[PDB]
Amino acid sequence: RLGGVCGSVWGQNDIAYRCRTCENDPTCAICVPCFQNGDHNSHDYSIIYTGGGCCDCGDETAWKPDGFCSNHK
Amino acid sequence: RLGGVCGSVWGQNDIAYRCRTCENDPTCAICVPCFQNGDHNSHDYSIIYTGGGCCDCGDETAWKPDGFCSNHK
Ligand SMILES: [Zn+2]
Ligand SMILES: [Zn+2]
Ligand SMILES: [Zn+2]
Ligand SMILES: [Zn+2]
Ligand SMILES: [Zn+2]
Ligand SMILES: [Zn+2]
Repeated sequence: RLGGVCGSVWGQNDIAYRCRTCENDPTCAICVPCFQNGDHNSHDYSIIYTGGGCCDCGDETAWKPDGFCSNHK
Repeated sequence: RLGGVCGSVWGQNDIAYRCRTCENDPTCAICVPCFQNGDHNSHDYSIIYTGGGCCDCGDETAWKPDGFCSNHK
């Protein structure tokens, strides 16, 4: 749609997605809804336990733009 | 062909198409190539300046499927 940066904050034991294909570095991660509203088919992704943090979807300095979801472009 | 969701991101002054017949709501839009590879003949469409955003072609939650292009079905 006509045009963000994902807020979402995780608590200590909240899950998220790591995507080794899209991440800017290994400490990056995106929340589950952003993972599911993007395209990671051939990608080397994994569910992780975050230990806390915030979703990088929409932040070109933390995540490759081709890995952004529908709502953060 | 045997079987997507359009990536395309617009910058601030990039043009796209609005189609009032196909849009899920007034903030939806599709890129020019997807507009031209679909069927909008009787439709109430307009060229717009996007202010940024991403193409909704292929996203049934942002665009009516009969307005999808050749490559996003
Ligand atoms: Zn997110
Ligand atoms: Zn997102
Ligand atoms: Zn990915
Ligand atoms: Zn498109
Ligand atoms: Zn399309
Ligand atoms: Zn249309």
